[PDB]
Amino acid sequence: GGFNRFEAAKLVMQWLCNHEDQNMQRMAVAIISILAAKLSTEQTAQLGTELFIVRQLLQIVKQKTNQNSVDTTLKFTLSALWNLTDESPTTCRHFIENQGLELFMRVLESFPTESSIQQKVLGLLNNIAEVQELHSELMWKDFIDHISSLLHSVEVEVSYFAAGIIAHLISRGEQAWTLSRSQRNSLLDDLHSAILKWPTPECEMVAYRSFNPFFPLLGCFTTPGVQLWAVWAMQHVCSKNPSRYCSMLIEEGGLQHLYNIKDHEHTDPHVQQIAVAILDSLEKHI
Amino acid sequence: GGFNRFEAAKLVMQWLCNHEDQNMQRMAVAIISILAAKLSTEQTELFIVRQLLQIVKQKTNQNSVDTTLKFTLSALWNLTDESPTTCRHFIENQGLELFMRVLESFPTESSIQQKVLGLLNNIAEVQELHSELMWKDFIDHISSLLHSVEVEVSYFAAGIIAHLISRGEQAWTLSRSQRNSLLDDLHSAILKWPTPECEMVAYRSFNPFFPLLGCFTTPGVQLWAVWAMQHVCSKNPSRYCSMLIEEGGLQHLYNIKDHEHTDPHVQQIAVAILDSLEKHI
Repeated sequence: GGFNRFEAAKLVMQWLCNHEDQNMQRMAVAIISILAAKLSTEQTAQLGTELFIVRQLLQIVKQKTNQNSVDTTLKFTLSALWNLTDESPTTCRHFIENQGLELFMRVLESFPTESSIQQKVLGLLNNIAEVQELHSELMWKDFIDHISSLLHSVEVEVSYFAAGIIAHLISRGEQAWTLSRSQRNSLLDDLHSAILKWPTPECEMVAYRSFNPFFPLLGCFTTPGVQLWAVWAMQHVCSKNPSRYCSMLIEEGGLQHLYNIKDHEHTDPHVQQIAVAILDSLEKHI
Repeated sequence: GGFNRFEAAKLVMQWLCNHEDQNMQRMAVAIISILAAKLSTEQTELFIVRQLLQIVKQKTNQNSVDTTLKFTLSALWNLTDESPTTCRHFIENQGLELFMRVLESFPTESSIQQKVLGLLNNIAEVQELHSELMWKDFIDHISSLLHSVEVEVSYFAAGIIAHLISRGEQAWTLSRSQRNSLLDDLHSAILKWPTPECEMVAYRSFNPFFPLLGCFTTPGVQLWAVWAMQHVCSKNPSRYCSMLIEEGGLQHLYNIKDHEHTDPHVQQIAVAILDSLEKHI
């Protein structure tokens, strides 16, 4: 026997990241980014665990945050972290276990004017928010206050992700809300208010591999804010790229969840309007 | 969720190809040339091709023959290998005009000319882009490069001419008199070539050569194809002899050897390859 199939890649990766020549660090981040973007969600989870890529990227985020840099390396480091945590609870837990949450609050606090950095940070945290085992770790009052403030950002590609975090946290019910119930109730109201003011974004703000994490949100009839965010999200990606997303919605079972909303008697009007809109475009997908 | 993976990949490539740090740009373009050569073909990137063409343009505007330009031309050369779609994308983005401008700017840089002609040899292989190569200035420039005393330059100019001539006389829409001169010059020029010191090229497949092998009425075309087979078979026998055989090269070469009125120089080289393929026991 000898050491495992991944140790060579692991020690080259580390040599690149810690090199005096900053071009080697740019190399590693470019490599990680392109593999995060071409490989499948299970290869990236495998490789992410074996090379400890979450820990490696988080230490570049820290260095960049200490230097108050905001360069292209930091942007691709964060978008890699975002893409690796996509549909990957094991990667989301590596982030939490490496002080990712404290570090990302540092990032949001140090760069409050850099909306594309905030987008990448809140998109990652939106993925943590989808993992129920990780819900305890996000109930940190400083974090809820900060993202409750980002919820009212005028940039939709920032507030969209703040709203996603809030929507998932509220959707687990008071049983799991460890702060005051009044803040959760008022967050729920702000969630619903904020979403109704959103312009149609010009670009796609986000890409999804699966609609699964949205389906528990669609059944939350006693928290319309949570439902509204889910159906607004679906409406946004489906309307912007129906080839990829409409077929994905149907195949994963979206139709029962949408008809359940339409048919449900007492339904928030805004939730109902967007649901039937999604249903009717899905219907022309004959 | 995450960011659009296709757009992330392009943004990374844009960041490294166009980077202000020139050591980083040179590295990126070096890595892209290696990966294009080692990955499998097609499954297309046309975005990289536009980025690389931009760098060629800049290096021509600044009139600098440097390693970055050579790596960049190597990258395009390797991206067009057996990739008709990438070739077409090259044509559609003014590539023929930009390369003419490189040939005219660096008429003494053989390193540059080889990489340029290597890529154009790849377009010449694509029957559907043939009419894109019937350009008088272009055929005029490479027809004189056919006679360069550097075989790593003339070898690829010969290949362009061989493929274009192979398509027959109706397909040739420039002056028929030139085509006729080119026919004789192709055969005459090849007989003068010394043995190259190094491998000039790598091939994933012999398939583009097989049509040339049956051009008995245009023996310069056949002579280019067999001289090329002989060259890579002799330098890299472990790769090319086995590839020739497995793709049916003994049949194509015996058809030449057993053809009655074969140009003697074509016959000479076909039997050498045939013998060398067979000592490859």
